Amino acid sequence: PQITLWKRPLVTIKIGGQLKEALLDTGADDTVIEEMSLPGRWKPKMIGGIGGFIKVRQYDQIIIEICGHKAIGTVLVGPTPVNIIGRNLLTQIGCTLNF
Amino acid sequence: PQITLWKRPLVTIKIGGQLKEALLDTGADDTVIEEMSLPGRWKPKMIGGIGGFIKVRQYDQIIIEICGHKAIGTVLVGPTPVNIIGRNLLTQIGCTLNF
Ligand SMILES: C[C@H]1Cc2cc(F)ccc2S(=O)(=O)N(C[C@@H](O)[C@H](Cc2ccccc2)NC(=O)OC(C)(C)C)C1
Repeated sequence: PQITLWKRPLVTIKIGGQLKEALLDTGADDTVIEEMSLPGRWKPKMIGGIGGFIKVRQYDQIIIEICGHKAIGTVLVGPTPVNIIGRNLLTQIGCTLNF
Repeated sequence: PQITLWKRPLVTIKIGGQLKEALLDTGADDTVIEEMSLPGRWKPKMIGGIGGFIKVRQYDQIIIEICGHKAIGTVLVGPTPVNIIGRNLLTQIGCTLNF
């Protein structure tokens, strides 16, 4: 598909057996999701942006589905104000910027 | 061009006759640049990011070139960690997400 930028590029994702709305975010290195349970080991991480840093839990090798496209990668879980799909997963679905 | 997301989508912009590096950011509603001098009057704006809020100065109808493409629009100036080109200008340059 081709997604315009007149409004926020929000999509439905499937993660940890749950459906969530998330922002396709080329400005995010990492994928960051609001509080939820994920299986497996995790380690703490600090991530920064506008307004400073938040502490998150880093889960590796998590399967996500974004627009019928399956991918695997690291997912950070924490007090993000919006669910964000970052570049680590956008690359896997073959997402590019075009102009 | 077609920009992949294996690396940060950093481009050169030109504003106030000076070249700067900025991030093409689909997750940003607005364009936010680090402290610099811009002409005219500014208005106050509050922007919310990952770690909270920053107060910025809103300048309207500013001439800015993004990856060689000419745009004229709103530029926010404040303590952002990186220069960000948001959807207000990505739409002016005809940028879309594609997969
Ligand atoms: C430079 C980036 C740093 C960063 C790096 C990551 F690995 C993950 C998230 C983030 S972020 O801090 O989240 N962000 C991505 C932005 O796309 C962000 C997404 C977002 C939107 C709404 C609330 C919280 C985060 N928009 C953003 O900061 O927008 C403004 C404040 C620039 C307008 C900026």
